[PDB]
Amino acid sequence: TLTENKRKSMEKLSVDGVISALAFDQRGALKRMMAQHQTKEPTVEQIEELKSLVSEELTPFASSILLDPEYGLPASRVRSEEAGLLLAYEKTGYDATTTSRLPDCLDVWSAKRIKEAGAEAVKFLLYYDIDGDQDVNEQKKAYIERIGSECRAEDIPFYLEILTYDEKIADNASPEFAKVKAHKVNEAMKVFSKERFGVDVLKVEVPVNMKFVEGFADGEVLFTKEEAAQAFRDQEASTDLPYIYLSAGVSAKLFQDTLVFAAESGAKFNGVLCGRATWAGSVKVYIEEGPQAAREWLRTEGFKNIDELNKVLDKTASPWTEKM
Amino acid sequence: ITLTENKRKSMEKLSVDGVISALAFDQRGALKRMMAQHQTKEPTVEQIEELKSLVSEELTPFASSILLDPEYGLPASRVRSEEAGLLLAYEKTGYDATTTSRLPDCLDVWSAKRIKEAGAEAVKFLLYYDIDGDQDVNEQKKAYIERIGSECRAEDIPFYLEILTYDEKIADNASPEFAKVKAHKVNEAMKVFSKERFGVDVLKVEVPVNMKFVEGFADGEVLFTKEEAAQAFRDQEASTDLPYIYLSAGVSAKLFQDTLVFAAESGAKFNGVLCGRATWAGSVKVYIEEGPQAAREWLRTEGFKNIDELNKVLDKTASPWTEKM
Ligand SMILES: O=P(O)(O)OC[C@@H](O)[C@@H](O)[C@H](O)[C@H](O)COP(=O)(O)O
Ligand SMILES: [Ca+2]
Ligand SMILES: [Ca+2]
Ligand SMILES: [Cl-]
Repeated sequence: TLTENKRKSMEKLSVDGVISALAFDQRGALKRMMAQHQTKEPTVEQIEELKSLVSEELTPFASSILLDPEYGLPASRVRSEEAGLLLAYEKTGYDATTTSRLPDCLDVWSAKRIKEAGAEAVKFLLYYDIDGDQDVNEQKKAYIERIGSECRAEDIPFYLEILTYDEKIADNASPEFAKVKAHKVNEAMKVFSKERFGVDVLKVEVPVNMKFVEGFADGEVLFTKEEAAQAFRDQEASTDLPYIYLSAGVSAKLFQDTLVFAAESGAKFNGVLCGRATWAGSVKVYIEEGPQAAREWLRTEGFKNIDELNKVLDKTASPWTEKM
Repeated sequence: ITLTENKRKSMEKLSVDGVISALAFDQRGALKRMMAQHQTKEPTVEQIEELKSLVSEELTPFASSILLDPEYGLPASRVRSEEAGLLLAYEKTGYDATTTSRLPDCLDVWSAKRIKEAGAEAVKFLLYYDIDGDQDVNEQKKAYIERIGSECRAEDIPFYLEILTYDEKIADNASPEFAKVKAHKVNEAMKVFSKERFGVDVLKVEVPVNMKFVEGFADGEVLFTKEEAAQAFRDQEASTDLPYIYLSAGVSAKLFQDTLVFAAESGAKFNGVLCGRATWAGSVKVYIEEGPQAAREWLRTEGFKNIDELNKVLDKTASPWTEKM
């Protein structure tokens, strides 16, 4: 059940019920990427410009774009007229001296202001360990309730992004984390699918680390294909809400092969909010060679990434208009 | 200007014939400290919760509603008169005295949804505001109130915004220095948060004057004539079209009551009060020292007399909030 306005906004973010969205709200993550190629700290102008370049060159090929309000408003104004807009509402990153990873809204923003800035959706990122401290998770659930209520009042779709972790596992790329990932992802989805959180779309990880799956793995194999497939069916069984996948910065090819595997396995996912798998290469070029070189990278390599993704989405994603 | 069906029903449960006679008892750290004064042991959760229940049970039959804190006040809320509405506070108490920003912060495991689920007919939130303060601080404060106002719209529960004014550069808001600017701080803060975007249903505000410096009411130095004081009330009435009620903290019951009369004479159309310590402060010493049954007897006699006298004054001074609809 969508209100008239939430439905209109979902339509502006989608094509034929599929979300082929471009993600560039990266801030903390962007900065870590930029640091690989220069000693100097990134300036505001540089961040704004790279976002604007990606927006201008690639949104003609996306149903919508996700940007951050801190650096991304100029970029939002040069997006394709056919592409919708999501704006991020959370502060970037988390405190690495504690395990709680508590969420925090941008200080001078509200769901109302995000709508006033021309967004068709509010996006919020929550770090969640289903097995973690219960009082921490109580605080997290309470915080999402507030945001869900705001979005109900402002009549703007609520896109909740969940990134999972384990309080006691330092590296979520490790085999140790791979072994519990499906549990973390699928049980978190089940919680945040509860009516009281007011989510319209879940933006989630695939429930497997594909690098440890038979046929995809280049080293140790932790899972057969059938086991991986069952993780995807468990994910589909964990919600009746629309959901879309994030890339997590894997290779464009691995992400594409994952979508194919997801669909074959029985996951009726409704699109992607994909960023780095598409544009990651532009960061090095932008820093070393500058804006025009980056533009040319975007028109060629960038386009090729997003075009190949779109072809894969076309044959793998399911429309959210059927979740209704 | 307008109320949904459920917000209107809730407002009616909070009032009597359009007048809010609300009993305030969301005190936390403040209440605990009073308690200490009368006894040796650190006050217990048991004690803090019990006094609230006694006050709630014995005095809410004579109030239109009661304001409680979710942290200690839920048991007290459940023994309130069935004819009394409930407001629950949503803010963390106090402020960082090392800084001047006094930023607002909601209780960590509460939401407007949870407040409604706990049986409340209103969400109360206390904001400290200096209209003349740091513009980025105030931008952050405005964003925060927008969020809560949106929550309350979605959960369809009245939003009561309490504003307490201060100056970043004046330590004592009881000083003559603050008195000279208080009308400015109060009235301009009301103008800000009366804007539609903040979603406020009722403002809970200070009287726009320190009556202790007004001619006729002052024991010492006199800063204002009666006419100057009255103009401040008329300016306050003109600062909002929303319902608003007065908070009493800072003055004696007798002076508060005299203030209500002066307010009405001056042309203020206030819609009630949120009155606390005046009404039950006396039981606190009796509860700690003579036990619970003694407090119940104090509340039934002195306690009733206090709230009854207040109600008699409200009857001749307050205006119904339905005349603002
Ligand atoms: O840490 P930051 O600086 O806030 O940004 C990265 C982080 O939010 C990620 O979760 C992305 O927002 C999301 O995954 C979409 O990007 P991709 O994963 O598709 O590349
Ligand atoms: Ca449901
Ligand atoms: Ca399902
Ligand atoms: Cl207190």
